[PDB]
Amino acid sequence: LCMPVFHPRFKDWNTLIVGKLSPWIRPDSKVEKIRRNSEAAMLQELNFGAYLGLPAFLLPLNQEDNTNLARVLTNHIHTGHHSSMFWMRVPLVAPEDLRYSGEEKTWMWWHNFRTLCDYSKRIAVALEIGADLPSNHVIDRWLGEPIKAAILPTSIFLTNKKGFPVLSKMHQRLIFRLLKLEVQFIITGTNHHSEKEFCSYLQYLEYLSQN
Amino acid sequence: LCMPVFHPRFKDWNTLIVGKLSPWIRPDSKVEKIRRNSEAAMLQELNFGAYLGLPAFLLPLNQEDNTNLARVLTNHIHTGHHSSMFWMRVPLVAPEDLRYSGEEKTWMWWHNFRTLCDYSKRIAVALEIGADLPSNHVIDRWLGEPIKAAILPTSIFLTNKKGFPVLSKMHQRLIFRLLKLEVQFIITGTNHHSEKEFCSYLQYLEYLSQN
Amino acid sequence: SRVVPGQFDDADSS
Amino acid sequence: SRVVPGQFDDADSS
Repeated sequence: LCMPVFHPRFKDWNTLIVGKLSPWIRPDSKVEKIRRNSEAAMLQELNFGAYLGLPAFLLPLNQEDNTNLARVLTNHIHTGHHSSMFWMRVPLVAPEDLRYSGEEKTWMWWHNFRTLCDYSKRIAVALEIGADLPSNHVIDRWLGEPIKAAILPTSIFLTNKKGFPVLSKMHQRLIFRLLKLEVQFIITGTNHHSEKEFCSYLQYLEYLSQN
Repeated sequence: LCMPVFHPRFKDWNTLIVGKLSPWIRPDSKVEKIRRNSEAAMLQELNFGAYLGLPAFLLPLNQEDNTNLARVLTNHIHTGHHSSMFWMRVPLVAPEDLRYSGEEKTWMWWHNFRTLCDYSKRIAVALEIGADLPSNHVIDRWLGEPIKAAILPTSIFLTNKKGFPVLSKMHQRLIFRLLKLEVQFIITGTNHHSEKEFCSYLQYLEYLSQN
Repeated sequence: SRVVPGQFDDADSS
Repeated sequence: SRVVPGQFDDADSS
């Protein structure tokens, strides 16, 4: 099962498909059996994605240790039948933090995995944005990394006087910094959201392009 | 809400997105009010599709008269903000027939609409296959038309001794005639179908490419 | 998909 | 996605 990415056609949107690893898959579960089941299921799904020619595949990392996830992935690349781009889904801020080990934690997560895959050009990041935002020294660090996309939940938009979704001022400054890299966009939480309502989130982001 | 088309990468699959008109939309309902509501909703959805850059849009025709559907569509093209390809979803055989007015009926449907849009190069057909198949004189007629895609329900596949989906011999001869035009494919009925099971339908079609 | 006046205005509240 | 022997064989029944 897949997911739609939206890439701004302004340098007018464009839409493409990326695959998503089933959520129950946890290659680094403390438990032995889950590791084996998950390592198996991950390859099933990576090859199904390559078979469909999906241009990228979304793999989540939300803990310190991802040795198992790195290995299965390196193995799958070696075969030669690969979607040829892998976007690691990483939170800008750790969710457990909100009810260098500080705000730079999730960066280390990525950086460590990045080095485990020998700085593979096939591996990039899909950054997940929350309500809390970290400092600028850590925002700077992330912007050196290869971000292909940004993941924005509907829950971080405010509604304005007129009743439409808009980004907080802090959040606006961040996003603008992301449309400078031409990233693609993913919007989560479209559940219970009419297709005419979901359209406005994109309208706003297109407006935000000129600010 | 959208739909995935699969285009064979052999001349190895490829996947793209086409939009689908909401089903409750019936621009030629006998009832007045539905016509007005549907004519309005159709344009909402066509423009949402153009805004996302969807390469094609699926519009169903399953009756004789489609004057309303042709007009709204011609109007939407004139604006200039259009997905730039429209695939009309037409049954090879009328479903009401199975519990020139004969087996050529659904062709006339298309041909009549085709002429209402002044043989617009933006308008093509997405042909829907059932269990019943019509003669060859009518199959010939259709193959002169511009078929961009073929719609195949899981329900028309047999299972073979080994327990996998395969096409009836009659159905195999038809499909082969369709992979000669390089059409794209759409598979309906993926409900209650594991992603590993759905993968086999495509495997079969890729095999069928060499027969 | 037809933009209206004030669509993109800032939330004058949080 | 690993093809097995007889995967594509014809239905010897309808």
